[PDB]
Amino acid sequence: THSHGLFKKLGIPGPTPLPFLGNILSYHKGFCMFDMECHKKYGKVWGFYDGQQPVLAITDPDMIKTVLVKECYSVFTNRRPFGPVGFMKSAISIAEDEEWKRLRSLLSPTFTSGKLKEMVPIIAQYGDVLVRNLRREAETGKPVTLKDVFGAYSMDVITSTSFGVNIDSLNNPQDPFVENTKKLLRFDFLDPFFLSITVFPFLIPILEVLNICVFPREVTNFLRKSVKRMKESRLEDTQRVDFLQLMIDSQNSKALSDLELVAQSIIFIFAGYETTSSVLSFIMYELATHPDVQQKLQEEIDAVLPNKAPPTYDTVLQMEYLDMVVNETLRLFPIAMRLERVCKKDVEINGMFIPKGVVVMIPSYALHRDPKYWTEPEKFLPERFSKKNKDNIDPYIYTPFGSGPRNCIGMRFALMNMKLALIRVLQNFSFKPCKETQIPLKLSLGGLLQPEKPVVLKVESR
Ligand code: HEM
Ligand SMILES: O=C(Nc1ccccc1CCCl)Nc1cc(C(F)(F)F)ccc1-n1ccnc1
Repeated sequence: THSHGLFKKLGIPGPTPLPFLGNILSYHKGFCMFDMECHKKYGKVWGFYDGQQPVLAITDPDMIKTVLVKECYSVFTNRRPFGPVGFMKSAISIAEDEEWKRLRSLLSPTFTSGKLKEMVPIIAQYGDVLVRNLRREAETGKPVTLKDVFGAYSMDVITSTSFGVNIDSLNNPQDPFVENTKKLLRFDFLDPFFLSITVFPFLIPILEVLNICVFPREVTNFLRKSVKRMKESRLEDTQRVDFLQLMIDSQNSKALSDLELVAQSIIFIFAGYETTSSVLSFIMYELATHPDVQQKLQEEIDAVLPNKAPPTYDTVLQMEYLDMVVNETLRLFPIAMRLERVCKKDVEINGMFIPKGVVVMIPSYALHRDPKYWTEPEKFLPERFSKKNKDNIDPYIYTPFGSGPRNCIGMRFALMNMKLALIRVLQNFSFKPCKETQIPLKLSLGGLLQPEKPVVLKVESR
């Protein structure tokens, strides 16, 4: 069709697109399976069409460095719009160019290393709440689904970190916070909705005037109201480690508005709830099928925290094997699966002409299992991230949190949150593979990096 011969004139290989659909039919295997096959059959640079949208893939470490870091403010500044956003266009994940840069500056100090340390005692409380709910799950003598136990944990962490709500979601699934926020699940970009708007981007402005938000409108307006109360409450109840409080005090001394305040608060829930629980589920699956890793990690946790001591910001950064377990799991399962930037002008990178409007993509999943940089990619070997080999890995091939000024702003919080859970659970429980566990864990064929069957493991007390 119109914009389907763009990669032909540039001499770029790629699967031949069909009219009106591009290469969306190749998504039947999923985003990750399609990327790895394209890397095999086309090399280092290829392209395809998400409907009429041309998507160029790059794997050269210097080319990835130029897109994400070097030429970021100039050319590759924003991501591809994904659907009707509504009032959430003021979200840092969705804001573009000047709005994003102002929003990121107004939100960067919220994620300081010092501000993270002040949150450790609060996140530590629900690790004990996690163990209690895990104890009854282990005494029943039946396998436990990790997504629910971790999903209850991440919900408890997000509510207590974003706001002052302290709850036990696993035992009290009726609080209005836990009810609505449980519907903030990841976007399956290969579902009937997102596939249609990817093929039909002209429908996105139509859905906006219909006030059809991509986020559940009930959750958004409820959170828009809940924040308004808590704000007024803390005002007429002046007494704080809260993402809300860290943004309210910064509102005093461009500026952050009240609706922009709510949008970022919702982002942290959406970015934190299903994302953290998935990775924690992925980590524990690998610890069960590789008990040697689970053993050396339990020993190191006891070595740094004797008598099942409470973790600390200083002690968490001390355990070297725990960081290796998390890093390797993220390599095998980078839940982003992809990094995208919109080319805002005609620019040439590393001897490649990139026309305006093309979506440049970094296939994180395809790079993490590409043999050219990893030996035995399909095997779970945490020793790749030992101190000696930690310097022999190219940071622009292994990008679980992205790179450049638009990387994951909550990287340290997410790593701290997951490790605080792993420390408190491993030093009290051991995870054994039961019968229902899928020994060859199959990944979904959709737009999410989640397991095919929910991960169920046997839990026992030490
Ligand atoms: C293991 C957990 C997590 C992983 C693997 C992860 C991964 C990512 C990735 C790959 C990106 C895109 C970066 C890129 O485009 O270069 C991103 C963006 C982002 N993440 Fe996360 N993330 C995690 C947890 C979190 C948490 C807990 C928060 C809450 C504070 C968060 C907040 C954000 C935000 C706000 C952005 C947008 C940053 C920007 O556009 O300027 N993430 N994350
Ligand atoms: O940007 C990303 N990448 C990413 C990262 C992990 C998994 C999936 C993906 C999307 C590619 Cl399937 N996720 C994301 C998106 C939004 C919203 F789209 F709503 F703006 C809001 C928040 C986040 N988030 C989640 C975790 N960390 C940031």
